[PDB]
Amino acid sequence: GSEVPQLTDLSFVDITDSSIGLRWTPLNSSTIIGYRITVVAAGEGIPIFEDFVDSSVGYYTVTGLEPGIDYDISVITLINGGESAPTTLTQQT
Amino acid sequence: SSSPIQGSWTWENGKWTWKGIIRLEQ
Repeated sequence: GSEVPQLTDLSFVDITDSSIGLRWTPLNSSTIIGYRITVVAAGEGIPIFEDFVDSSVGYYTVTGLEPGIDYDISVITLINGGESAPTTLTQQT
Repeated sequence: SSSPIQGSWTWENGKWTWKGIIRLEQ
Protein backbone atom coordinates (compact mmCIF):
# COMPACT_ATOMS: atom_id res chain seq x y z
CA GLY A 1 0.00 0.00 0.00
CA SER A 2 3.11 2.17 -0.31
CA GLU A 3 6.65 2.28 -1.69
CA VAL A 4 7.50 -1.43 -1.50
CA PRO A 5 8.70 -2.83 -4.86
CA GLN A 6 9.49 -6.55 -4.69
CA LEU A 7 11.47 -8.70 -7.11
CA THR A 8 10.03 -8.60 -10.63
CA ASP A 9 9.90 -11.83 -12.61
CA LEU A 10 11.07 -12.00 -16.21
CA SER A 11 8.43 -11.63 -18.92
CA PHE A 12 8.20 -12.19 -22.67
CA VAL A 13 6.59 -9.91 -25.26
CA ASP A 14 6.21 -9.67 -29.02
CA ILE A 15 6.75 -13.40 -29.52
CA THR A 16 7.22 -14.67 -33.07
CA ASP A 17 8.43 -17.76 -34.95
CA SER A 18 11.83 -16.43 -36.08
CA SER A 19 11.95 -13.52 -33.64
CA ILE A 20 11.07 -12.73 -30.02
CA GLY A 21 10.88 -9.62 -27.82
CA LEU A 22 13.01 -10.55 -24.81
CA ARG A 23 12.41 -8.13 -21.95
CA TRP A 24 13.56 -8.12 -18.33
CA THR A 25 13.42 -5.71 -15.39
CA PRO A 26 16.84 -5.17 -13.71
CA LEU A 27 16.93 -4.94 -9.90
CA ASN A 28 17.63 -1.59 -8.34
CA SER A 29 20.34 -3.44 -6.43
CA SER A 30 21.57 -5.36 -9.49
CA THR A 31 24.69 -3.71 -10.88
CA ILE A 32 23.95 -1.55 -13.93
CA ILE A 33 26.26 -2.94 -16.61
CA GLY A 34 25.81 -4.06 -20.20
CA TYR A 35 24.42 -7.59 -20.40
CA ARG A 36 25.20 -10.34 -22.90
CA ILE A 37 22.57 -12.62 -24.44
CA THR A 38 23.77 -16.05 -25.58
CA VAL A 39 21.89 -18.14 -28.15
CA VAL A 40 22.58 -21.60 -29.59
CA ALA A 41 20.98 -23.23 -32.62
CA ALA A 42 20.53 -27.01 -32.85
CA GLY A 43 19.51 -27.10 -36.53
CA GLU A 44 22.86 -25.66 -37.61
CA GLY A 45 26.52 -26.65 -37.62
CA ILE A 46 27.25 -23.35 -35.87
CA PRO A 47 25.33 -21.39 -33.16
CA ILE A 48 24.13 -17.82 -33.62
CA PHE A 49 26.42 -14.98 -32.54
CA GLU A 50 25.70 -13.38 -29.16
CA ASP A 51 24.91 -9.72 -28.64
CA PHE A 52 25.91 -7.02 -26.13
CA VAL A 53 23.32 -4.46 -25.01
CA ASP A 54 23.60 -1.74 -22.37
CA SER A 55 21.82 -2.29 -19.06
CA SER A 56 19.57 0.71 -19.69
CA VAL A 57 18.03 -1.37 -22.46
CA GLY A 58 16.58 -4.09 -20.24
CA TYR A 59 15.07 -5.23 -23.56
CA TYR A 60 16.61 -6.64 -26.72
CA THR A 61 15.56 -8.28 -30.00
CA VAL A 62 17.08 -11.38 -31.60
CA THR A 63 15.96 -12.46 -35.07
CA GLY A 64 17.28 -14.87 -37.71
CA LEU A 65 16.19 -18.11 -36.05
CA GLU A 66 14.52 -20.99 -37.92
CA PRO A 67 11.04 -22.59 -37.34
CA GLY A 68 10.75 -26.27 -36.51
CA ILE A 69 14.34 -26.10 -35.22
CA ASP A 70 15.40 -26.50 -31.62
CA TYR A 71 17.17 -23.33 -30.49
CA ASP A 72 19.06 -23.48 -27.22
CA ILE A 73 19.09 -20.10 -25.45
CA SER A 74 20.62 -18.86 -22.23
CA VAL A 75 20.05 -15.59 -20.35
CA ILE A 76 23.14 -14.85 -18.24
CA THR A 77 22.93 -12.06 -15.66
CA LEU A 78 26.29 -10.51 -14.82
CA ILE A 79 26.26 -7.99 -11.97
CA ASN A 80 28.72 -6.92 -9.28
CA GLY A 81 26.12 -6.64 -6.50
CA GLY A 82 25.49 -4.23 -3.64
CA GLU A 83 27.99 -3.48 -0.88
CA SER A 84 28.69 -6.66 1.07
CA ALA A 85 29.07 -6.85 4.85
CA PRO A 86 25.74 -5.23 5.88
CA THR A 87 24.92 -6.10 9.49
CA THR A 88 26.13 -9.15 11.40
CA LEU A 89 27.49 -10.29 14.76
CA THR A 90 31.06 -9.22 15.51
CA GLN A 91 33.30 -11.65 17.37
CA GLN A 92 34.48 -10.26 20.71
CA THR A 93 35.03 -11.74 24.17
CA SER B 1 -1.05 -9.97 -19.43
CA SER B 2 -0.89 -13.76 -19.76
CA SER B 3 1.92 -15.04 -21.98
CA PRO B 4 1.81 -18.11 -24.32
CA ILE B 5 4.39 -19.87 -22.12
CA GLN B 6 6.52 -19.06 -19.07
CA GLY B 7 9.31 -20.86 -17.19
CA SER B 8 11.05 -19.98 -13.93
CA TRP B 9 14.34 -19.00 -12.31
CA THR B 10 17.01 -21.63 -11.60
CA TRP B 11 19.79 -21.38 -9.01
CA GLU B 12 23.07 -22.95 -10.12
CA ASN B 13 26.74 -22.27 -10.75
CA GLY B 14 26.81 -19.78 -7.88
CA LYS B 15 24.75 -17.64 -10.26
CA TRP B 16 21.12 -17.05 -11.21
CA THR B 17 20.36 -18.08 -14.80
CA TRP B 18 17.12 -18.50 -16.73
CA LYS B 19 16.91 -21.65 -18.88
CA GLY B 20 14.34 -24.08 -20.21
CA ILE B 21 13.29 -26.20 -23.17
CA ILE B 22 13.86 -23.69 -25.97
CA ARG B 23 12.69 -20.40 -27.47
CA LEU B 24 9.16 -19.26 -26.78
CA GLU B 25 6.76 -22.07 -27.63
CA GLN B 26 3.54 -21.26 -29.45
